[PDB]
Amino acid sequence: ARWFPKTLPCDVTLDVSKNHVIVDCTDKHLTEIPGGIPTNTTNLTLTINHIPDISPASFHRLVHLVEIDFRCNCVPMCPRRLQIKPRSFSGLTYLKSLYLDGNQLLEIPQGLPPSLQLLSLEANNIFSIRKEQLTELANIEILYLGQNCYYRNPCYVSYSIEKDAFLNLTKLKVLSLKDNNVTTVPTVLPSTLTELYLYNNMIAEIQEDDFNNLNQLQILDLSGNCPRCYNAPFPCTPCKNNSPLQIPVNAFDALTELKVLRLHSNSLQHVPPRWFKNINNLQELDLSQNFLAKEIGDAKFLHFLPNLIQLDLSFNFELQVYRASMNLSQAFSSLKSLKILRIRGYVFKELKSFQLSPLHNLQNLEVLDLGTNFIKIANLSMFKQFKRLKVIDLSVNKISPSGDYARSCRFKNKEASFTSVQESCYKYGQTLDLSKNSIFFIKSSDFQHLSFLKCLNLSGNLISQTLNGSEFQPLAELRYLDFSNNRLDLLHSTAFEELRKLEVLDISSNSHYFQSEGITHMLNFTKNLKVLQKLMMNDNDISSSTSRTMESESLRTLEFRGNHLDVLWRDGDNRYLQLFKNLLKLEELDISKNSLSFLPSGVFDGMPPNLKNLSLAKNGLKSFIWEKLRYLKNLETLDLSHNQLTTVPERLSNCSRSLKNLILKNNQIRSLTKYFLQDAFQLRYLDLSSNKIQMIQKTSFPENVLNNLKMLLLHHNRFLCTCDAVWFVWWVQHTEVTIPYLATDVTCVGPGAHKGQSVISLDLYTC
Amino acid sequence: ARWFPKTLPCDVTLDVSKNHVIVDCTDKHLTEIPGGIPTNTTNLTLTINHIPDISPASFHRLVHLVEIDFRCNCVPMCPRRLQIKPRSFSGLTYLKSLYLDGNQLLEIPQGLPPSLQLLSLEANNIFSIRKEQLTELANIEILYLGQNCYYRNPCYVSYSIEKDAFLNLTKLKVLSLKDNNVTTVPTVLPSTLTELYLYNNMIAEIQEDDFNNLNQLQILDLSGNCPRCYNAPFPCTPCKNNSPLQIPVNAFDALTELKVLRLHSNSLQHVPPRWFKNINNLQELDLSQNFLAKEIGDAKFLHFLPNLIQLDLSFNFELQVYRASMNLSQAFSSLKSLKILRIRGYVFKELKSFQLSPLHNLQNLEVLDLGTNFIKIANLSMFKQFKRLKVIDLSVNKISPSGDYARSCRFKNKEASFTSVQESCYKYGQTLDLSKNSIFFIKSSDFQHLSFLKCLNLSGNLISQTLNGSEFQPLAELRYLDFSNNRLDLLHSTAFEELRKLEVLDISSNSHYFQSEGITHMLNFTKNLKVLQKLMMNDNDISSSTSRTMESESLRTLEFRGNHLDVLWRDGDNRYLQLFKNLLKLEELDISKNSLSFLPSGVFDGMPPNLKNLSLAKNGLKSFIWEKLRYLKNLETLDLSHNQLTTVPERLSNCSRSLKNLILKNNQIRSLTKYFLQDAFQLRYLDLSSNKIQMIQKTSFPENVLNNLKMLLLHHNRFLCTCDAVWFVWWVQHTEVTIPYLATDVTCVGPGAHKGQSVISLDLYTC
Ligand SMILES: *[C@@H]1O[C@H](CO)[C@@H](O[C@@H]2O[C@H](CO)[C@@H](O[C@@H]3O[C@H](CO[C@H]4O[C@H](CO)[C@@H](O)[C@H](O)[C@@H]4O)[C@@H](O)[C@H](O)[C@@H]3O)[C@H](O)[C@H]2NC(C)=O)[C@H](O)[C@H]1NC(C)=O
Ligand SMILES: *[C@@H]1O[C@H](CO)[C@@H](O[C@@H]2O[C@H](CO)[C@@H](O[C@@H]3O[C@H](CO[C@H]4O[C@H](CO)[C@@H](O)[C@H](O)[C@@H]4O)[C@@H](O)[C@H](O)[C@@H]3O)[C@H](O)[C@H]2NC(C)=O)[C@H](O)[C@H]1NC(C)=O
Ligand SMILES: *[C@@H]1O[C@H](CO)[C@@H](O[C@@H]2O[C@H](CO)[C@@H](O[C@@H]3O[C@H](CO)[C@@H](O)[C@H](O)[C@@H]3O)[C@H](O)[C@H]2NC(C)=O)[C@H](O)[C@H]1NC(C)=O
Ligand SMILES: *[C@@H]1O[C@H](CO)[C@@H](O[C@@H]2O[C@H](CO)[C@@H](O[C@@H]3O[C@H](CO)[C@@H](O)[C@H](O)[C@@H]3O)[C@H](O)[C@H]2NC(C)=O)[C@H](O)[C@H]1NC(C)=O
Ligand SMILES: *[C@@H]1O[C@H](CO)[C@@H](O[C@@H]2O[C@H](CO)[C@@H](O[C@@H]3O[C@H](CO)[C@@H](O)[C@H](O)[C@@H]3O)[C@H](O)[C@H]2NC(C)=O)[C@H](O)[C@H]1NC(C)=O
Ligand SMILES: *[C@@H]1O[C@H](CO)[C@@H](O[C@@H]2O[C@H](CO)[C@@H](O[C@@H]3O[C@H](CO)[C@@H](O)[C@H](O)[C@@H]3O)[C@H](O)[C@H]2NC(C)=O)[C@H](O)[C@H]1NC(C)=O
Ligand SMILES: *[C@@H]1O[C@H](CO)[C@@H](O[C@@H]2O[C@H](CO)[C@@H](O)[C@H](O)[C@H]2NC(C)=O)[C@H](O)[C@H]1NC(C)=O
Ligand SMILES: *[C@@H]1O[C@H](CO)[C@@H](O[C@@H]2O[C@H](CO)[C@@H](O)[C@H](O)[C@H]2NC(C)=O)[C@H](O)[C@H]1NC(C)=O
Ligand SMILES: *[C@@H]1O[C@H](CO)[C@@H](O[C@@H]2O[C@H](CO)[C@@H](O)[C@H](O)[C@H]2NC(C)=O)[C@H](O)[C@H]1NC(C)=O
Ligand SMILES: *[C@@H]1O[C@H](CO)[C@@H](O[C@@H]2O[C@H](CO)[C@@H](O)[C@H](O)[C@H]2NC(C)=O)[C@H](O)[C@H]1NC(C)=O
Ligand SMILES: *[C@@H]1O[C@H](CO)[C@@H](O[C@@H]2O[C@H](CO)[C@@H](O)[C@H](O)[C@H]2NC(C)=O)[C@H](O)[C@H]1NC(C)=O
Ligand SMILES: *[C@@H]1O[C@H](CO)[C@@H](O[C@@H]2O[C@H](CO)[C@@H](O)[C@H](O)[C@H]2NC(C)=O)[C@H](O)[C@H]1NC(C)=O
Ligand SMILES: *[C@@H]1O[C@H](CO)[C@@H](O[C@@H]2O[C@H](CO)[C@@H](O)[C@H](O)[C@H]2NC(C)=O)[C@H](O)[C@H]1NC(C)=O
Ligand SMILES: *[C@@H]1O[C@H](CO)[C@@H](O)[C@H](O)[C@H]1NC(C)=O
Ligand SMILES: *[C@@H]1O[C@H](CO)[C@@H](O)[C@H](O)[C@H]1NC(C)=O
Ligand SMILES: *[C@@H]1O[C@H](CO)[C@@H](O)[C@H](O)[C@H]1NC(C)=O
Ligand SMILES: *[C@@H]1O[C@H](CO)[C@@H](O)[C@H](O)[C@H]1NC(C)=O
Repeated sequence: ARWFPKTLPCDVTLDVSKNHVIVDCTDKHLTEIPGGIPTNTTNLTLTINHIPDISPASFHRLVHLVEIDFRCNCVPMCPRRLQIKPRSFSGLTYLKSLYLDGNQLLEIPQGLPPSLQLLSLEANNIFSIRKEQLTELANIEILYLGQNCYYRNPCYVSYSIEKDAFLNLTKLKVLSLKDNNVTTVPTVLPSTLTELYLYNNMIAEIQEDDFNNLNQLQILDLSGNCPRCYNAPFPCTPCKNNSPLQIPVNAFDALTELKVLRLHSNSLQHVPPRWFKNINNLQELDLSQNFLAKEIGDAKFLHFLPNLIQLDLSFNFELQVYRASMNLSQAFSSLKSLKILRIRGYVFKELKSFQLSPLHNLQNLEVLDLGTNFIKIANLSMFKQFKRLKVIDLSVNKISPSGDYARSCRFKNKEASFTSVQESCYKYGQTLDLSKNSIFFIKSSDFQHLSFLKCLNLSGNLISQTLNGSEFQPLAELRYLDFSNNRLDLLHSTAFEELRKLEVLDISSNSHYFQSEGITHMLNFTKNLKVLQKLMMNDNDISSSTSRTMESESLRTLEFRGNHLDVLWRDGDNRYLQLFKNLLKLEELDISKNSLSFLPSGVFDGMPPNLKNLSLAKNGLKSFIWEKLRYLKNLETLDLSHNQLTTVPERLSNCSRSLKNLILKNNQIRSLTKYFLQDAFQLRYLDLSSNKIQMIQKTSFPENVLNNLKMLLLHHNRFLCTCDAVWFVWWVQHTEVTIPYLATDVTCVGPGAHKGQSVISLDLYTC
Repeated sequence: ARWFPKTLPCDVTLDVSKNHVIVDCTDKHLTEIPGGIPTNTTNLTLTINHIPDISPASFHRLVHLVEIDFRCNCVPMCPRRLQIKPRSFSGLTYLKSLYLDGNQLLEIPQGLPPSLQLLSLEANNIFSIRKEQLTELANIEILYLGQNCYYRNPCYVSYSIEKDAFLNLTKLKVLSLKDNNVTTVPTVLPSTLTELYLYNNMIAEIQEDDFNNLNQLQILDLSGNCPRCYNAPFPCTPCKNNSPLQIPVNAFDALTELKVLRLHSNSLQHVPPRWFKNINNLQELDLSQNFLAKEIGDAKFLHFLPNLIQLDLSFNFELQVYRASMNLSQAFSSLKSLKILRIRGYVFKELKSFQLSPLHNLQNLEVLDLGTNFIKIANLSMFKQFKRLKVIDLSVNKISPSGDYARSCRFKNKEASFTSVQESCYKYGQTLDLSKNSIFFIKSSDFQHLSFLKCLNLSGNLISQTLNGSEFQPLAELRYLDFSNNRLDLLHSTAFEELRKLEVLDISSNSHYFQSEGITHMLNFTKNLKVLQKLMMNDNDISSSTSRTMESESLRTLEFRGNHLDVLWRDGDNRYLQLFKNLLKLEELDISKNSLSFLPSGVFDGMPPNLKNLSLAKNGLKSFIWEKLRYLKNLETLDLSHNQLTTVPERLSNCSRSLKNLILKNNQIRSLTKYFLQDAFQLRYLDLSSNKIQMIQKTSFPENVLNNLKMLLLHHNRFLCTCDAVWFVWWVQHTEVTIPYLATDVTCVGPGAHKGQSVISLDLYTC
């Protein structure tokens, strides 16, 4: 509630349906908590700042607070550790969540309210755990005590937990003890635990009664214990004699609701089937970064996982061993519900069709990861049986053509699963990611029996070929093709002619052949592509073009950034003025970073009629004309950021009748016209931040136009706060226009003592 | 003769034994020829400048000139073409050589003296050749008329040569017609020709009487005629139907003294043995960039080349064809005198031992080039039979470990053979250049049967390994090892321990594992290397080191540039002060680009006692102490160029008693001490160029010290030419100290009209 604030430099978000008020003071360099904080707020954000300590009077009048964040308030360049006065949190009866990460605390704070449900104490100096200060946390549910003693934040003392310290926490559900130098599992954990995170510790042995009472556990993590330290870019200590993490056969017996089990980087050598005897509902299993190269050939334990969804076996290669072929056990056919399989780091020479026979009967298999394996010989025709597969990974391996602040400072989710990189080519269907491979020329015979491929990635292969319309012949149903970081010779206009169903084409980073001058550059090759929608050819350094115009009856998006359009539009050269005129359906243009010092008169007349998104960022426009914008009758998102413009148009209404997203970020504008926004009711977005503007007059910024503006930025510039802008001073602190960084970035240059003064916090009584 | 010049801005070199005086005015921006040119000079250099034309009075008083250079005086940003007045060269009776390249001349200049022997007319607009203006050149010997009409300098007209134009040039020996758009060989060439250069032309057919009278010819070039235009980064026009260069069988019949024959890039398909029937003394043969992939398997023509020395067969791959193996004909055994063989661009999958059987009996074979072939499988043990070989090339191909201005503006030599890149590893003996390969880990078994290798290059392989002293076991006689552009983990001090005879070790560009902090960095691994002489570990970004000191009893050169020595020598950290103290035999140090803002007191005490070459360039030394140089009793080549120093030492004699090569290039020094060079008789080299110095006093630059100075640089700085430096003005134009760029780079800032005035050309009479 309270809606209208007074001088708070933090953003305020209101949710009437959820009855939640959010105050975000992230990255504000506040030495102390500002005054005037509303009593109706619920979430308080107090991240990285210069707060010396916490006083009980800080939250004296705040009783509706349910979330307090204090993450990374002092990262070890920082003063002494934060001190918490006694009874500093007892007044918050409605508190439910509290974050105290990165505060260099020595002991667990006391006096916490009994209504607390979440507590985070990561990146602290708490290496001792006793029941006395845990008695007050009898109603807690989620506890985060990780990252207290490890290589980044050392304490030189092993973690000490007294007996039955967590036993009385009946409401505990999630416990995290990662990177805490823990040696022994803290028995006895409460029976209501669901997620246990003991990874990245120094645990060497597991007792048979360690998880005897945990029956509702769902997520168990035991990574980093006795890890594989070979070629490790971080300080890790192998266990002795290379010994593996000793886990008894009858260890996971009481676990019946377990769903996620992570054993990554444990130096394991054998996986007994007795482990998975009781856990029948296991879904995700991680066994990466181990020494299970021989176990994969046997994989006897896979017979007890009928409901497995994810299986990770990455980076299990043997030292000084180069396998001739991948040895997949026949027990892999028992994974009926398997969906994702990763066999990276299993470096081997040749991949054959019969080696993937166990995976032929997996109906639910979607993702098959095989990258980073240095596969030399691989017949691509063997993938014709994997039509149901969604993503096939053929990454940095060497397949060739066939011959004849800290972590806790952000990410409030804390313990979260590894989110897979969702590439733009996955949504189009079947994907064959052949990027960064040893393919140097394309043959139509290699891609045979692959008519079902809806996507193909060939970035980084460094292919030097002159396509003429016969290489991608079998790829009849291909819709997305990536050809970035290659050497494409556009000597013929029939390139990509046989790709009848192609929609998105990427030929970026092909600067090699485009940099040469005098050779033919057929830029009209898009005419044959009937259903092409997006074309990305940026960072190509295109300086000359044999074709006068580019023709495409369906192209909608064209990226032409990082090229040389100044030479194409050189003074006295009108050949390439109407280069984009024939693109009838084009709606978005990205001609940026083209070293365009000036725009010759006539380019706007040659622009496509349906242009809607024009960008000219980082171009260095010394003088950009404005009267020529009348030709574009559909422009709505003109962008001129990071340019060297110096004059705004006399009347924006006379220039464009549909512009609504004007952007002039990081420009050099000292003053605006006296009728800059006169009768321009169609505008909704305006940006003038990072400029050299001095003052704004009333006649240039009418309130009628400003009422409908969704966003307006005037921060990080050189405004002068004298008695000549009393109207601006009154309006900036009395309007509802969303102006971000109104009290943190925009300051006053002068005069004199007014250096660094907040404009919204200005009151010139003598004016 | 004449020894002492007056105001010439060109360097003068005297050779009394050869009676030759050399005047070099290269890159001087002289609008007109300067006055006071000596009449005794012999070689005149008048390269790229702003000379409008040539007048007969330019060489009126010069009669001893024997060489005039006018290369690239107007490169097409340039005014109208250079005009030569009639009878502008008839007064030079002793002229023998004349260069007129890059002058945009339309016709051959007339009035040349009959004593001329060399004439260069490259990069001109002369596309017509007639006997009338060639009559005056009856005594010429070397003619250069190439680069007159091609893609860089087009003329849109085919070259026209009248019948028997060169017939009467009886003294002609070398003729060049490269890149001249020539269609037909200009019959009839004189019988005294020795070198003919008709390459890079549009010749489509060769007549049987084309070389009927050439019996003394030695070098013949026919490249570029009907070239292989596939993947060509330059504008080339394939001949029709791909047709090859039609050469009759009885074409090279009259040639008996021919030694070099170049047929590179001719689209040849078959090489009949009839061509080499008469030429028995052929030494170098070039057949690269052709379609002779099938001919290599036959190679029937190789039986007629018993004295062949060089054979080039690079880039003869077939389009859309990936050969399974290299097919070398058995006729290669007939090349008894073969020394260099290049089989690049013959892309094939696997290389076997039996495929190199024809080369097993070549006793004189030294270089075997096989790079850029994409070889996948290659057993390195098959090279044990090639012990007599000097260089073995295993370049960018994908071998993996075994499994289980213009051109004429410079280069006065003009037509010169392609000089092979002499790498630093060739002088040490047998070389196995395995750079840029697909090797990702090193095994001792792979390098078996290779004990004869004296050099090994492994740069760019990107190997991530933690060597412990067992990988390079069979390489007992290795003396040079290159490990640049890799990922070396120095977790053990026993690395490279088994390389008992290693002398030079290069571990540069290994920044990956050295950038990480907290892991062990054993920098004392050089202790085991008993005979190590040079160690290059630059560009490694070394910021921490587990070892306190580096020990080596034989190391002499150490390159430590592009690292992080500021953190190692951080204030309050004296652990790594004596890092190089134990290097007793060290004599050269290259600690540069280390971001050293300042040198902590004590590093000079920890320097090796035998240090002789210290470099601190591009370090940013804000304040470099000088009194500590007394510790180094053997310093002679101190370098502080490209630094941010601001004060010179009070007395250089008190600082160092042996410094003789002080360098302070690109520094920021405004003034020198009044006793900078007092009693410093041991100095021989001094550099203060590119500084902000204002004036030099007499008491700081005594003539006694300046007499023995070999070189002294004071150019490109901010000297002030007022009446306060009359002694400097008198001395700079009255001393014999070698000061380069005395009249071209060093100018006067002021005062007023004295902007840009030459210091050596100053005469203040009013002073
Ligand atoms: C202001 O503070 C409030 C508390 O003081 C915040 O309310 C919290 O909002 C989160 C959601 O953002 C709730 O989390 C719930 O989690 C359960 C369990 O899901 C678990 O598993 C999923 C994966 O399947 C995982 O993503 C979750 O993080 C959990 O680990 C869900 O079923 C719920 O739908 C919900 O996501 C908290 O319970 C809730 N706290 C309280 C006390 O209600 C609020 O988000 C804050 N607002 C801002 C803007 O920061
Ligand atoms: C000043 O001008 C003088 C002429 O006006 C220059 O004298 C010339 O010097 C060059 C050497 O630099 C002489 O070239 C001779 O070439 C023959 C033939 O060798 C040929 O083959 C070799 C490869 O084996 C090749 O490198 C050569 O270039 C030749 O193609 C050699 O046998 C000789 O030793 C010598 O190298 C000229 O003959 C000579 N000209 C005259 C008229 O004597 C002088 O070099 C100029 N000085 C400067 C500093 O520019
Ligand atoms: C995680 O906990 C273990 C507990 O053992 C820590 O190991 C201990 O580390 C300290 C600090 O390096 C060692 O103290 C050392 O003692 C030697 C004398 O023996 C002294 O010369 C050193 O200067 C140092 O004070 C201690 O010995 C060692 N414990 C054992 C059993 O070896 C480890 O450091 C902790 N990890 C982190 C990141 O804090
Ligand atoms: C085809 O495969 C290539 C290589 O596998 C993909 O290129 C890679 O794409 C990812 C995601 O866009 C890039 O990651 C990003 O890197 C930047 C730094 O450049 C970082 O700031 C981002 O946060 C993100 O991590 C990755 O750099 C890029 N690799 C290269 C060499 O460009 C490409 O996206 C694939 N194409 C399709 C259509 O899937
Ligand atoms: C090397 O010599 C050949 C000699 O044939 C040159 O080919 C000629 O090039 C000119 C200029 O491009 C061509 O003239 C053209 O004529 C057409 C009408 O046919 C006109 O529309 C063009 O605007 C142009 O004026 C000429 O036809 C052509 N000769 C032949 C037989 O095709 C070639 O240009 C020369 N190369 C260089 C680098 O100068
Ligand atoms: C081992 O093999 C590698 C690669 O074959 C050699 O590196 C290459 O060395 C050459 C000659 O020093 C470099 O050429 C130079 O390039 C610079 C530009 O970087 C240019 O300014 C010079 O004029 C010259 O052309 C080449 O760049 C370099 N390649 C790489 C990737 O670094 C290496 O020298 C070999 N080592 C030994 C001991 O022979
Ligand atoms: C694939 O892995 C399996 C399991 O490790 C291998 O089968 C074992 O092979 C060894 C060596 O011959 C025998 O001693 C074992 O008795 C075999 N066990 C079983 C269950 O068969 C198999 O040889 C591997 N195949 C390849 C090609 O490496
Ligand atoms: C990759 O596998 C496919 C199919 O298994 C091979 O295609 C065969 O090609 C030959 C010659 O073109 C035909 O005679 C066969 O009938 C094809 N097989 C089938 C099942 O139709 C292809 O040759 C393999 N690639 C390589 C390099 O061996
Ligand atoms: C596209 O390029 C391919 C590759 O050169 C052409 O295929 C060749 O065509 C020629 C002329 O008909 C034949 O002599 C070759 O035998 C063909 N090679 C192969 C491997 O088939 C193809 O004709 C070109 N297509 C177009 C339309 O230019
Ligand atoms: C793309 O434009 C080029 C010209 O820039 C077109 O090439 C011309 O094609 C016609 C028709 O065969 C020829 O008569 C001309 O001689 C060609 N000119 C050049 C310079 O090659 C090409 O056809 C166009 N392609 C498309 C698909 O429109
Ligand atoms: C290596 O090259 C030789 C010469 O081209 C090949 O020998 C020819 O092979 C063809 C095809 O079998 C025959 O028609 C010719 O009669 C052969 N000529 C001679 C002189 O033998 C040979 O087959 C090639 N070998 C390989 C492995 O490619
Ligand atoms: C590369 O060639 C060498 C020699 O030709 C092979 O060395 C053989 O190795 C086996 C097993 O170690 C021995 O039984 C043989 O006696 C060796 N040959 C000789 C001549 O001594 C080596 O195996 C080959 N590499 C590969 C990958 O096959
Ligand atoms: C290089 O220096 C390291 C120390 O920085 C040496 O390692 C020590 O070796 C001794 C002898 O075995 C051990 O007692 C120490 O515990 C080691 N210290 C560490 C930190 O590992 C190493 O031996 C030196 N190597 C050489 C060749 O002198
Ligand atoms: C124009 O591009 C911007 C880029 O952020 C996008 O937000 C906007 O929706 C686009 N407008 C149209 C009409 O596509
Ligand atoms: C500017 O706008 C006014 C008012 O609509 C109009 O009268 C005038 O013609 C316009 N001028 C230009 C150059 O568009
Ligand atoms: C010191 O290094 C320079 C680098 O050019 C070299 O010229 C000089 O000979 C070296 N001096 C000694 C004594 O090696
Ligand atoms: C400087 O040199 C003079 C003369 O040799 C000597 O007397 C004096 O002690 C020296 N001072 C220093 C600091 O070296």
